[PDB]
Amino acid sequence: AEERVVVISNSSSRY
Amino acid sequence: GEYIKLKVIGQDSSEIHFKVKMTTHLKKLKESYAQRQGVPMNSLRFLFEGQRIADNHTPKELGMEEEDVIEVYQE
Repeated sequence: AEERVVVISNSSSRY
Repeated sequence: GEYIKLKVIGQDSSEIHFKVKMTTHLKKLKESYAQRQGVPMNSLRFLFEGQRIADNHTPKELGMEEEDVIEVYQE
């Protein structure tokens, strides 16, 4: 397996 | 602040690493891990030093540091 690193990071609305 | 990198170990000894901030709610890590394993989040339990990680636990609350390990077991 290769290394796996995951990064955990209204007026325009039209609905 | 800075990201810390946590190692999440599966029942099969596979690893997915996650970068989280000290104030990140670890539900976000659980969701991403379950998504990548293709299973419902509620089918898994996530342990730090054998203790259950809550949705709203943060690394700061748990005293986590760079390269700490999370273990995943079936619920």
